[PDB]
Amino acid sequence: TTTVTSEDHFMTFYNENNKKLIVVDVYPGWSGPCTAMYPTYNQLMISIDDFEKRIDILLLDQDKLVTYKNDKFHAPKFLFISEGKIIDEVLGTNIPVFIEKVNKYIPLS
Amino acid sequence: IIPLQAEETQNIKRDLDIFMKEVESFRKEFMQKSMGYENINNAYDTIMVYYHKLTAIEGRALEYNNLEKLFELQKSNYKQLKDCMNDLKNLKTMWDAIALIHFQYNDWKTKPWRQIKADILLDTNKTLGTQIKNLPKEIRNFKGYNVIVEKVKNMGTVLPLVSALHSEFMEDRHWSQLKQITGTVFDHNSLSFYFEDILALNLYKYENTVNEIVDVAQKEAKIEKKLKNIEQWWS
Repeated sequence: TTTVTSEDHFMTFYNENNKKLIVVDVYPGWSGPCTAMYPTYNQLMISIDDFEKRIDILLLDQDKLVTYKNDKFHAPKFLFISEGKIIDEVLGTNIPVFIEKVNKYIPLS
Repeated sequence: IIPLQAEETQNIKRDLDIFMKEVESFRKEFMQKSMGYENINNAYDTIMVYYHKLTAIEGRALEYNNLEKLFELQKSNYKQLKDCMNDLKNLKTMWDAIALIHFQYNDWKTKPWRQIKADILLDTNKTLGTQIKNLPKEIRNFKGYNVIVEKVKNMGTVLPLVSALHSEFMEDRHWSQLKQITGTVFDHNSLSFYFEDILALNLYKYENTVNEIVDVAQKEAKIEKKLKNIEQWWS
């Protein structure tokens, strides 16, 4: 996974993982988000990079890159980058149990 | 002139399609569990080969369009190229599934170093559920999936064998009797890195004997615990 700090950082991390998918996580579901974001990032990175690989996650901390990716797409914020370009955007805040269901769905092409 | 050139191009295209089918199949055949990075690199190389085939396929379609004449054979050739692309897409999906399985295998290796009987029992139950879900999700795709699929079953069996050890009922003597049959140097509680040691004895091959013992131990403590009552009361 790529950790990002900008919509510019989000997009860079997506472009740098062109073969698979780079998911930019902009902000999180509150509630002491930073430490929780890093902890989820570690489990998602093993599910993202190790287990499914398919996907590296880059926890946007904390700007509006998600909104920028959505604006670019025309198609918490989750912006999926393929070869650095937004291809799939979803918004909402989810708990860890919800994330496990998302891992089963992964990995998208 | 178009058919003579077309026969030569078609032979070259068939050779390229066979090579592309072999490249995706080799990546699918390779199994991480354990192996990492090289398998991912092979998948990236296969995608590049597919991209080259797509450019060649685009050229054949353009040549057919230039030739025109409502030729059924030209349309059929494009369809054959599309079928090869679909097979390549299936191979790419198989590679992604293998990477997810490899990540789960890596987590299991980390768990063995971490060890902990209480932690292992919780980890084994979670691992068994995730492995079962992954096997059900996989369907269709390409042939030889079952050969890789079987591995998942082996991993599940290994996870199950580990769960039996998670029992704290067994003592050192009980473990030793089981150890003699097992032949494993590692004891019931030997190290933090003991979980990795457990993996060598196959779960499928050795849950049976582990189970017999796990049961014996659980049986013995029911009595031992009884004696604790007689002991404590009368003493």
